[PDB]
Amino acid sequence: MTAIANRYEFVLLFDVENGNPNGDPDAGNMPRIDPETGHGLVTDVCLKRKIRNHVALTKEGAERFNIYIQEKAILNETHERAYTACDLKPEPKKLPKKVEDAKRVTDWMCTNFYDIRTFGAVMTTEVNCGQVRGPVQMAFARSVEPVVPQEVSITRMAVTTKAEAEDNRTMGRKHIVPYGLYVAHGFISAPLAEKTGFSDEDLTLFWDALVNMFEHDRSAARGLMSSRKLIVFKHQNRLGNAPAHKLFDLVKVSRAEGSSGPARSFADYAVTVGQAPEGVEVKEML
Amino acid sequence: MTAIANRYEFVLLFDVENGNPNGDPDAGNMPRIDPETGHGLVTDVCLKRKIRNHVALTKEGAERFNIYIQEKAILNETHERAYTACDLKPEPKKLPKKVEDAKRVTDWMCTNFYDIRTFGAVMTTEVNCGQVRGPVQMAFARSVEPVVPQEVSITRMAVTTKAEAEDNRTMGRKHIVPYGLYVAHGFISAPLAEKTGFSDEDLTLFWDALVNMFEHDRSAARGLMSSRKLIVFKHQNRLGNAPAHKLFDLVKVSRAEGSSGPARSFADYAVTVGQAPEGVEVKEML
Amino acid sequence: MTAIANRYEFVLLFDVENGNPNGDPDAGNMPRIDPETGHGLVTDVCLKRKIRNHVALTKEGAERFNIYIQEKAILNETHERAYTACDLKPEPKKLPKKVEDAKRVTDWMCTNFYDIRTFGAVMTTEVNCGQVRGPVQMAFARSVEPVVPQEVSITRMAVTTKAEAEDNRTMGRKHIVPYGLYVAHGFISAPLAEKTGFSDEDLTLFWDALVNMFEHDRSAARGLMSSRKLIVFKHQNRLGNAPAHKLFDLVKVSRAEGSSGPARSFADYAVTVGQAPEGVEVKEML
Amino acid sequence: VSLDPARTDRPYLLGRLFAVLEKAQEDAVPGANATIKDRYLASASANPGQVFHMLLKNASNHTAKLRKDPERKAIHYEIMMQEIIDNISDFPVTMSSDEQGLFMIGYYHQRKALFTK
Amino acid sequence: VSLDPARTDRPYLLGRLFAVLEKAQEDAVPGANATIKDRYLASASANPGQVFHMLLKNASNHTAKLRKDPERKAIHYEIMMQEIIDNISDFPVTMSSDEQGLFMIGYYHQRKALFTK
Repeated sequence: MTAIANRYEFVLLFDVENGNPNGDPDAGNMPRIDPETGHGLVTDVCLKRKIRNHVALTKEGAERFNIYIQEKAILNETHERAYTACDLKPEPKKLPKKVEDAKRVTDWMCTNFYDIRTFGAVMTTEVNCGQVRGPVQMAFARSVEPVVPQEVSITRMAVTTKAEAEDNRTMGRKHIVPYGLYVAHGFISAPLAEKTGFSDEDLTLFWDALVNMFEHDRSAARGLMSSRKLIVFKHQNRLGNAPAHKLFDLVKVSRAEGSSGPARSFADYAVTVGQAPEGVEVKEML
Repeated sequence: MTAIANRYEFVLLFDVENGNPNGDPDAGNMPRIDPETGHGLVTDVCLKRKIRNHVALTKEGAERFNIYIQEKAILNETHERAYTACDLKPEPKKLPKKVEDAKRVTDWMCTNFYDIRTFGAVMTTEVNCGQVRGPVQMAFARSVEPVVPQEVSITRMAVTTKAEAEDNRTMGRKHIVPYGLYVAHGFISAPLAEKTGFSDEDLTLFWDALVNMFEHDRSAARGLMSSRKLIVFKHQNRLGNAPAHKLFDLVKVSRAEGSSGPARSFADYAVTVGQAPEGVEVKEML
Repeated sequence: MTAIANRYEFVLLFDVENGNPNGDPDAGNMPRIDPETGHGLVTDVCLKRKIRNHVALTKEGAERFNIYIQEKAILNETHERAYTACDLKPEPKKLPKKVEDAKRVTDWMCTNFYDIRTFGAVMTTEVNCGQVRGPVQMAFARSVEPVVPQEVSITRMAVTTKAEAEDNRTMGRKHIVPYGLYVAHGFISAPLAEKTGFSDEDLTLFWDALVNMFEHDRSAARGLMSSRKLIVFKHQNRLGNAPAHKLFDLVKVSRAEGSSGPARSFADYAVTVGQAPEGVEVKEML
Repeated sequence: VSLDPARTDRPYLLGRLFAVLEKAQEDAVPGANATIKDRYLASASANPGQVFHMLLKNASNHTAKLRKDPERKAIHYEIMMQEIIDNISDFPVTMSSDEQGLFMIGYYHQRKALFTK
Repeated sequence: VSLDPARTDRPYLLGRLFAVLEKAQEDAVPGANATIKDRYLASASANPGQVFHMLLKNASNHTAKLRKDPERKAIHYEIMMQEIIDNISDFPVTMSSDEQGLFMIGYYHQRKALFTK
């Protein structure tokens, strides 16, 4: 697995219209927000799940592109597959007593599962397989300006179960963001790719997943969710030629000229990308 | 190798955005806070760990630049290495009787381990190698304004092990600081450098590590951390020309003009550096 | 011996930030506190040790400026040096039977070692050199307001001998006082200076040491400590003309107008010095 | 000794306000893994001014939803919150540790009262 | 049983509170290298006013951790703390020597009660 040879940074712009981009388990499934300022939030975990789903859809379980975290999966049973493939005996709680054996197990896990190879994993369960650092990392997506999550009440024509209080046209509710433009930051480190084998084919697949992330994620809870811009910064050498924050500041988002009211479409914003330092290359995938 | 000749004090400004800068082993994993004032804290140990990691990454374990405190390393093995290199026999829990031999054994690992040369070490284990103070010291980093950490509850699409209720959902949690600007103070003493041999090459490497500390520790929990300012005060004397606190007071951090709500970017603060005393030189490495 | 000709009192103000000013040997390492009011305490021996270290650093073992306690030195061996310098044979436990000879050895100790000349020493041992009371005395330093020491949990990513696991692998511990302002009282006795020979240059070096004690005491557990105020009361006559407690009461330390919340900087306190009595001169420029 | 509805000590009033806000949140949005206590108990005592603003902002919607459905405690919660806020001259920027202990005492006393009946 | 839940002497109640917080911590973080007694007994008795609020934040975190799984008692400890604090009107600034002795007696009495089957 020939790893990538450059450091990368990228910013992804995606927006949601009349939908719930990411529900909050604690706040009654309302869209996540920064309570002090009202800006919307989408956990990096949600976007990683969407990328995993896109990879599974496109590759359909190819030998090198299995997904470790799956809806119908027990992780210890998957670790046992790794132990068997290395003809080792999984001791109750700890890694193989010899470092080479542990490295073999972890390398098998990284090789077969794309998401372990990309985002890393914590496999130190009863069937211990170690851990990975996830050469690709993403931060929380944060809306450009504050959102106002609405709550819409809906009625069900049927009744789930026979009740004496019946008529019981039960009242449900959906949570909606009228519109929101989110900016997500992410990093890729060559040093960790070397430890994991994250290769250029994996990188192209990752870019494809980011571009086509939401096209196959439609559902009743979510609205029209789409990715709008994708700027990729490639550093010329194994390490950085510039700080990450300096590159992110090159991408500026502001209200389009003459847009006075609250934002309700991507046309209400203007996105500008500056010139990157001499050692950094800028590519616009979208 | 010749030790540095001047005394240094420095101030580092770094911030975190939607991330955990340093988890608290006691309080679950919430970011460290001052329990009485609510200001965030980052232990000097964490920053020294990041410096160690940067040195290991950049020097590739070259000669005279090994890291003593290293993942899954057995320290007594290194102590035995030093004893064998000096061709002594390690008496259990005791230093060699002749002071010259003890100085030799301490100096060997002070010479070929960068982090012992820089931060010192306590090596009085069963294979005793003495102790070192190390010229470079750092204090706890403290946020300039109170931080209100937010707990983020997340769900897992899989179950670790088979069970009656376990293919099924599980619940997780993340802790993030929505934003916080931290200030770290540090000192470098010429006498201790002369004792350990900490030279100008090591000092340049240390400045490089501070500037690029966070660019290579990205993870799913850290969010976006960045170095913002690095002010170094260089004295003309070996013992100094002004008190440390007076120099630290020259760096002033305050909210910028028009900043009203809670801080959410480095643009919400204004940093100014005053005029240094007569016998002290001030430089902005970053 | 041109000893000082005036009696002195002085008050020293010093503070600590996120550090351990003085650990308690029999309470783990928690900072010393008043067990019924929570005020912090720093023993006189700690400050005297810092003064000794400063003298050793700044004089580098010059003639008449050696440090008797030194570090891991054997005191009887130093007593034998005094006995040989006077051409005397030490008795098993007793001073020379001739009083003049008995004073010669003690005079040699006083004239050679600065800290014996300053703080005195107990040298009654198998090689008896007598005892010296010490012109300079210091009382326990006590915090202005109660302190709340905090234990900080620390983890180490390396193991010493062999991990129990072969999950965590080490859980350290740090003690810090988030902030505290300490007041130290001290006395200098001309009658005793005449016995030991504590002269004016010694007093100047002592003032310098007090002003610069902590500038060269930096360590991992010390945090940031500095000297803030040094009030010196110089009596006009040998035996003094004002009670010490009356002079100490002229230095008032009170919470400033920024009395909100816990104190976290020296700016949270206001220090005022009143008018000195008729025959006493107060010099505060230190 | 129990809850004193006339102590009029500002840390005590803030503790009572926090308790009633926690009860209102629990009533409005059940099933939360982290209650507002778990999320903001430390911040509320440490920096009452910064967070109580945010919590009060949110609580207005919380009592609003309870009013919508046909149950009523949320009028009682709204009255209690209003009384405590009137008794509070202004929200401190910071509070000393003893004030925070008084805050905790008041919070627990109010918690005990709401538990009854 | 030797514990007296009807005593209501402030040092005794504070000792009981300390014991219940220690139990909550030891349940939430088994195998911890040091109990909260070892960490805070000196400060707790020396300056109760300024540290019990911190102890209560920590106990709230411990109870929240307990509440997440069926090993949850968390209700039991929360009820104990709410009950004990119900009898306290204010934290002492300082405690006399005999007051601290009563504090220790109360702590040891409460600790044994929580050890009962």
